[PDB]
This record gives sequence, C-alpha cells and structure tokens, in this order.
Amino acid sequence: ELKEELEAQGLPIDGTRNVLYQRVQKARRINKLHEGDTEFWKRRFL
Amino acid sequence: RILGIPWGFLIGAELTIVQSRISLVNKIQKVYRSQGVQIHNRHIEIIVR
DNA sequence: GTCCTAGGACTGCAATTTTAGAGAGACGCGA
DNA sequence: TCGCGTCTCTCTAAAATTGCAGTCCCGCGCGCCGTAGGAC
RNA sequence: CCGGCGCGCG
Repeated sequence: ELKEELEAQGLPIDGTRNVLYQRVQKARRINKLHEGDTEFWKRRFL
Repeated sequence: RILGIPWGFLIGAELTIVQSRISLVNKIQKVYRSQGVQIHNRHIEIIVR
C-alpha cells in the first residue's frame, strides 16, 4: 500500500517500479434563515 | 432549537433560573420546617439570589 | 558537666494510564 | 512483474482511574516542656 | 510577650 504515501507529496513521476521506493526513501532528505427577525420569534414564542 | 438569536439563550436562562429559585427555596424551607425552625422567606431569597 | 557551634471524609480537578481507533511503510507470500 | 492482506510497530483521540488541594463552631482557664550537639 | 503537648468550662 506504499502508493498511499504519494498523497503526502506532489507525486513526481513515479508509477512503474522502484521509483516509488526511491522517492519514498529520498523524501526524508527535505525533512430560510430568520436571524434578527424579532416578529418571527415572537410568533413562535406563543 | 426553537428560538435562535438571544431569545434562545435569554428565555432559556430565564426559565431555568426561575424554576431553580422556586425549588431551591422550597427545599431549604422544607428542611427547616420539618424541625420547627421558623425563618422568613426573605433571608433564604437573599442567599438563593 | 559543657561553650561555643553548625493514618479520616467529602468534593474538585487536572494528570497520568491506559483503551482504542485508525493506520501506514516495508514486506513475505502470492497471483 | 508487481498486488495482497498484513508484520510491525505507530501516533494520537477518548475515556478511566488517580494523586493531590482544599476545608472541617466560637469564646475562656490551667499546667508542663522546650533551645539541640559534640570534642573538651 | 514564642510555639507545641496535656487537662478542663460554657
């Protein structure tokens, strides 16, 4: 499930084989409202 | 959920506090009346307020 | 002889102590 | 040639105890005992 | 004229 690691970076190339491994191992280098309507509420109160 | 802008909070707080004061005085008065103690409601209402 | 002398009881509350929830990188097995 | 649950941690969200902090009537009277330790 | 311990009174 190592392809899930790609979402943590910008996905540079990758895809075929060993590119994902080299990139995952080299990525460590960089590290309606009614508001205000008193009349409606007065009607609802009754 | 029924009332929004402060009528939700104002009326809710008013209803809760009004009910609390009635029961708080009643419970204290009932305890003292059971022992024959006679205290005016004014003194308890000062504390409950 | 002594003369300087160096283990209650209740409540309140933040602080561990887990329990749990998800979860992923590298992977041994596998399609 | 990769794909698949998944081995081995892994880091934190969410209760679950848990070790302090705080407090626990008022006002009077009397007595005793401190003030210790050590090289002279 | 300082504090502890003990015993009391209302």
